[PDB]
Amino acid sequence: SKAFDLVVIGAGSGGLEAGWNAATLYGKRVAVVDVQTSHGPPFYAALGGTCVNVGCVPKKLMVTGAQYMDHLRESAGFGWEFDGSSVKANWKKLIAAKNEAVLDINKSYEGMFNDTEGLDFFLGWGSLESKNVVVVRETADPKSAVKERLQADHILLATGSWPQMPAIPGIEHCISSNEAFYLPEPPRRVLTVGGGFISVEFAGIFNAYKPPGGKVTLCYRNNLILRGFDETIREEVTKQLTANGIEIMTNENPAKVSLNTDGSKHVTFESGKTLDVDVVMMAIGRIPRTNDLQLGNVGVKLTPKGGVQVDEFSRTNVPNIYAIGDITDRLMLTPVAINEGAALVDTVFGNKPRKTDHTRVASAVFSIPPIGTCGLIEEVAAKEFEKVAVYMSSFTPLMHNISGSKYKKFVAKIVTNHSDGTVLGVHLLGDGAPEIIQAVGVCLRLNAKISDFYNTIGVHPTSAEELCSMRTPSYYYVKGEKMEKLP
Amino acid sequence: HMSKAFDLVVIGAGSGGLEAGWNAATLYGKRVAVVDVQTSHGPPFYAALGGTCVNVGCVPKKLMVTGAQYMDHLRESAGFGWEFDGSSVKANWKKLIAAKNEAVLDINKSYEGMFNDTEGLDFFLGWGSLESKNVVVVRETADPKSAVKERLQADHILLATGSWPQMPAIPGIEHCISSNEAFYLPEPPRRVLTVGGGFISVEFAGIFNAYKPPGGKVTLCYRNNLILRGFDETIREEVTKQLTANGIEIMTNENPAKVSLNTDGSKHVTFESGKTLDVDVVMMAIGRIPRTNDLQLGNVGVKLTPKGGVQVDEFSRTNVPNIYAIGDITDRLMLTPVAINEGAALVDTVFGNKPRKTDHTRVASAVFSIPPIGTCGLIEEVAAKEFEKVAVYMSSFTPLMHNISGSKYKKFVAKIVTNHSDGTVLGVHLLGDGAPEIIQAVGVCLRLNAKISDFYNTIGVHPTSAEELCSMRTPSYYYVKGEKMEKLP
Ligand SMILES: Cc1cc2nc3c(=O)[nH]c(=O)nc-3n(C[C@H](O)[C@H](O)[C@H](O)COP(=O)(O)OP(=O)(O)OC[C@H]3O[C@@H](n4cnc5c(N)ncnc54)[C@H](O)[C@@H]3O)c2cc1C
Ligand SMILES: Cc1cc2nc3c(=O)[nH]c(=O)nc-3n(C[C@H](O)[C@H](O)[C@H](O)COP(=O)(O)OP(=O)(O)OC[C@H]3O[C@@H](n4cnc5c(N)ncnc54)[C@H](O)[C@@H]3O)c2cc1C
Ligand SMILES: CC(=O)N1CCC(C(N)=O)CC1
Ligand SMILES: [Br-]
Ligand SMILES: [Br-]
Ligand SMILES: [Br-]
Ligand SMILES: [Br-]
Repeated sequence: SKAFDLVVIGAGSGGLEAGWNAATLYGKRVAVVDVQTSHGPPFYAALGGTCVNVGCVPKKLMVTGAQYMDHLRESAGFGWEFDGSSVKANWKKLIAAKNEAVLDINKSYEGMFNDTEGLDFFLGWGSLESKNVVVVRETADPKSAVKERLQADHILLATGSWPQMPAIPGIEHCISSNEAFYLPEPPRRVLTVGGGFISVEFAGIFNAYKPPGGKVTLCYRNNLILRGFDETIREEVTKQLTANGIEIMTNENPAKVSLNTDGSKHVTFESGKTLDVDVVMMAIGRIPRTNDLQLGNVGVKLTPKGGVQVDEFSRTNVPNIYAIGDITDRLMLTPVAINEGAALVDTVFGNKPRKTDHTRVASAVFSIPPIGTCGLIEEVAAKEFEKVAVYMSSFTPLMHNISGSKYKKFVAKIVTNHSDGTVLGVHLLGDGAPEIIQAVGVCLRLNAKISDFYNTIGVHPTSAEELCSMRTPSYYYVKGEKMEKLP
Repeated sequence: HMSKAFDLVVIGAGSGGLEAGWNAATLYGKRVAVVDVQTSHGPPFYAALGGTCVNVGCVPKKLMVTGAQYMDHLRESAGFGWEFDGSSVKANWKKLIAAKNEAVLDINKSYEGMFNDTEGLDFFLGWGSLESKNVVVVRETADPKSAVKERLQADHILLATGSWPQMPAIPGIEHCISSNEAFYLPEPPRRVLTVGGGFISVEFAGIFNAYKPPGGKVTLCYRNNLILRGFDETIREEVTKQLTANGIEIMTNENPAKVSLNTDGSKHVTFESGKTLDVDVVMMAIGRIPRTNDLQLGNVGVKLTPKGGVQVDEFSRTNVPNIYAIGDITDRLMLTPVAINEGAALVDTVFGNKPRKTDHTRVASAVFSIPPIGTCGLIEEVAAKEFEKVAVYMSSFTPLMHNISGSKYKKFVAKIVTNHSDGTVLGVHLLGDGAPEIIQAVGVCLRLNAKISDFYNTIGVHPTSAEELCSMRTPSYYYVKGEKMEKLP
């Protein structure tokens, strides 16, 4: 048995920020628990968290790899010549390079623990034994052997989320993004199930690395993918994915999956349609990872959707027990989890309470081409404000008229409170959009108005200067109804 | 044949002149004439309708840098598993130039159609000069004795003729070219010397390096010790290293003394130091000077500054009440979006009853080197002269994807310079892929007087290079009454 100021269950984005800050900034004694020291099967996430091991970091490397399919083709318009029939995409090399980069990060976190006073790492499965006792066991089974018993003044729940799998016959013949990161071969025919960012991003990855004759299909149960993003951009990215050979099946949903004699999968949709693929990747959602924590031993309250309930300062209903990150089922983003962990420790162990601001958070989708966004979409703004203006610019950049990818329209939209010009949201689609949007997030913390953008001098030639060239609204929402002119 | 009369006559149909002319005609209903020497790009006069940026400037050079970037993309793709016949790769310069020419000509034609269509906005072809306070003469050539094509009466006259490459007076200067000719070379040079340490020399060095034929070599020379004066010093040193790492030879503290032709027709350059270099093309990019000579400004008494630009006040007014000047002719910041801003402000002031002056501080700009620069605001040595305590926040590292691509020399640099007394951000300086795109919204931030805490409180977008700007809370070092030091005393 060992005594600690803070015990953190989950060595992830938020948990590591909280633990490191508690130990090095405030001199506290910190223990952090995770189930695996490095990435991959059997538990996939590990020391460093989901983003490091099976999330943002490896997927961004794989999207970068997939972008070379476009670069090799597009180089021709600028005079580059080579033998196109010799091009091939080696998925094994990609996965090996990705594996080496993730493992390097795993090892560096190991050394961080070894090198930092008052910051200890424990391997195993943590759960709540009592209000001030965290127990670490060998497996997720609550009857497996006890490895440690950790007394704690404060307990932080930071176990993240896990892929949601629908209750359909044959769901056991499907995979999630966890397994996609380790496929021995690139699938020739693949169905990605879901309309959200993970399904869209992997669709682009598989599309570039598929062997000859391959086909990527994405299905989504409603009418338009990427719910929660700007509607113009949802339509345009649909169009540009299709232009690059991905088939988008909307208003369709798998009803069952069965095994074929050759090892492929036979998917039957609710509509009666069928599709044979080598791999079915379910990406319909991610759910808080609460079941192994034994929250019933202490009475930590969950919300109806399954997150741990928290106030604005990440406090549960049980004194001295806190939760941050994906387990609170709010914004599932790594920098938000980091921010929450830092605010929590500043509040508990420092002299100043701090709460995370969950509005105006910039984020991205690494689709091909990608999305960058910050703030409100226009239909959410129209329910909160009487007069909303939308400024819109959409065109194919000159370079893609030369590259031959004329379908690659760049979209830039600014949403304002028209009563005073305040910028409520900015939404971008096109090369560079995730990089352009970061400083827009800073603008929204300075109560920037549309005139502040238009009066700034542009950098030329860029896509970003479009944001400083919009003077006149394209249309409006008045009392919630869309219209081209004001009344 | 009768002279024609206008509210405003613009000499030069470029970045600033077209903005002023279009806004005067379409926003305020004024009658406008605009004069330029050529209706589409290229020899003999190079610039034309649309200006220097459209014809032999930002627009074509960015397309050519984009073309040059594919040399890096093709090599870097292997680390991510891409395989193809490397021996078959060829860079076809003629196809690049043909594609660029067709793009620029399309812009030329669209501007031509704007004038043919738009009420109160007329274009006149020829050389404009000042005859008197209210008369612009349009002649067939730059020679003031050449034939008169038109006389344009004007209540207000806007000088917007831009700038021109400067050529040093050395023996053999006739064997050298400028950036104007570089845009039209029939074949890519095997060996080329670019002379100058500024952005045009650096950018063209990158272009020639990608399209050079087998066994070629690009050399850049600069007369002082470190290229890219005026930019952040950490970035100046890193750009030098990363150009060198991509095979460009950088000769600093060197300057051509003379050029002669070898018997085979190549250029033999002798430097002041006595070093020699044999190249196929010498491109001079040592500076650009305002185009005032042909305007006959003596006829009306428009004052020039010692340096040679048209003298203007904050509202672009010359010493002659109804004559104005904007853009490169004022010999200040030579950027297309500054000329456009000045032209819009002038027209709002003169015809719009809403006075406004251009802010020449905190202007974001870029260098499309490979990899590129994005910057806005003060460099730290300048800030240290104006502020008692200056803080510098700095992040520099090779991004993970270039540890896989093999281009490990590609360190991304992000620096924020502050007034440490109150946290105000004085400048932001970036080197690396995406830097020109990242810096645009930084310019909006600085115009809103952002402090370092506004950057740090903003939640990052992950994974990006840009999020480094929102993760810096502790200064790397300081300047205290001008003195650099790791810690405050
Ligand atoms: C494919 C994919 C791509 C993504 N891309 C992005 C992106 O580009 N940008 C972005 O911002 N976000 C992205 N995310 C989301 C991001 O990964 C999460 O928001 C973030 O990792 C959550 O941080 P956290 O601290 O809540 O938990 P995590 O980082 O998930 O860490 C939780 C840790 O808890 C451990 N654990 C779980 N249960 C126990 C237990 N009982 N005992 C001990 N340890 C336990 C796990 O092994 C894991 O390491 C992506 C997610 C996925 C799945
Ligand atoms: C190689 C190069 C690259 C550049 N890259 C960039 C970049 O990336 N970004 C950026 O912001 N800036 C860039 N610039 C600078 C930009 O081109 C200028 O700042 C901008 O064009 C200046 O606009 P202006 O209105 O002053 O003049 P210009 O745009 O030069 O227009 C002046 C016009 O006047 C005409 N003219 C001249 N004399 C007469 C006369 N007597 N009668 C009639 N017409 C006349 C000319 O033909 C010309 O069309 C670059 C410049 C060069 C040379
Ligand atoms: C995945 C998704 O629906 N997103 C859109 C809304 C974003 C936000 N800041 O609320 C987060 C990303
Ligand atoms: Br779905
Ligand atoms: Br929908
Ligand atoms: Br060629
Ligand atoms: Br701060």
